[PDB]
Amino acid sequence: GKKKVCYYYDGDIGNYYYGQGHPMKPHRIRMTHNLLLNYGLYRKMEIYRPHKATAEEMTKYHSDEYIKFLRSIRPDNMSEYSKQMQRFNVGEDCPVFDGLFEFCQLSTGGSVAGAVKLNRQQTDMAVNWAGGLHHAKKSEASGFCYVNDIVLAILELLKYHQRVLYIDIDIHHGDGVEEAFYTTDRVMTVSFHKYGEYFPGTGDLRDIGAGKGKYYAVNFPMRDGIDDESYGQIFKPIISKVMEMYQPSAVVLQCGADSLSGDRLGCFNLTVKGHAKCVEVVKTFNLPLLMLGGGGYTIRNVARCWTYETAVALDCEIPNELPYNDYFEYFGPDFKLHISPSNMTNQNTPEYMEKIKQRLFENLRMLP
Ligand SMILES: CCC(O)(O)CCCCC[C@H](NC(=O)[C@H]1CC12CCN(C)CC2)c1nc(-c2ccc3c(c2)[C@H]2CC[C@@H]3C2)c[nH]1
Ligand SMILES: [Ca+2]
Ligand SMILES: [Ca+2]
Ligand SMILES: [Zn+2]
Repeated sequence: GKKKVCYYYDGDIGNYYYGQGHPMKPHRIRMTHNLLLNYGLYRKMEIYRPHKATAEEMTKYHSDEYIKFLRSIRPDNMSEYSKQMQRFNVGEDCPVFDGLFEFCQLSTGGSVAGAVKLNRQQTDMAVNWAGGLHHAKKSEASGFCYVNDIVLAILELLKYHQRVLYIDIDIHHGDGVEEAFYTTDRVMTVSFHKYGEYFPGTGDLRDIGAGKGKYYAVNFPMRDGIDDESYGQIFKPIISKVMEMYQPSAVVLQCGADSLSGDRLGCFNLTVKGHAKCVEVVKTFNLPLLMLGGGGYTIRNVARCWTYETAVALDCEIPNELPYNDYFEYFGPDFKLHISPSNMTNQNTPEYMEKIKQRLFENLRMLP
């Protein structure tokens, strides 16, 4: 039936600024929060302010030298760290900005706190829209991500769950999470992403894991223009087969909204309903679930998407007419919650979708 939902948010998160021209805008998290507050979604959720994750909590995965660097670097002392900046890939995509470490602490704190709440059986679902920073590596920042809150949250869930399923619907391949668990069978990673002349360049359908992790990494490479019909046609059958074969006891779902139509960096054509159908599919399995944010660069659509996915988690119907809110003008000219797909061509033919699904089904037959 209806599930208990715990939501993590710090009111300071929207003030972190990556810099002029940078597509990553933490302000979209504040827009999401304000929109869901104005729809009355706080009446049914337990809202928590995450703690600031310590350097020590982050080193359960990341190297001590990398976390020490993140805790020390600032725009005013950058000149003295040119060597470490190159070593840790801090530069254009992952810039040094005021409060960088505190931003990482809040993003991570929400994910780890949600995982602890799930481990204690005190909630059915935990939501952290500030998390889902899937590209960060053990000793390297990557693709706007510095600390991999997902890996840290999964490590927390592994304290009480033998098998954890990670599902990533961001348009970009979830490389940092896949790499962290590539040689283990205790985590199965499933990523649906655009593949071909696109960041980060990984996630080929032939990348299936290694050693004890062979067959525990699943990648569904897609081309431009995927729509609700095509995505829905493969998501439920793949996830149903993964649930059947792997039998996870907890799930983490990365809900990156850059797979929506009209995204500044993405080239997919999903609507908010099509994207949210993934949340509905996962929720139906009735397993402890951690829902996280991720990409999303047309910020009015990210706020619409995550507001609707929070309503989905709560089993609460909300009207298409947007309520008045602090950012009302950002939702013009329509002031509606749902979006329309564009006229872009879907390069993923129905035959391509079925063929890739069949190759993934062959790999899933190899599980014990
Ligand atoms: C949160 C999860 C997630 O998955 O959604 C994260 C997605 C990350 C996409 C990263 C991608 N980077 C790249 O494609 C890497 C090969 C480069 C090209 C761009 N230059 C600056 C660095 C080297 C990329 N970077 C940009 C980008 C656009 C505009 C700018 C920048 C990056 C910086 C330099 C100018 C401004 C700031 C676009 N695409
Ligand atoms: Ca993905
Ligand atoms: Ca794995
Ligand atoms: Zn992305």
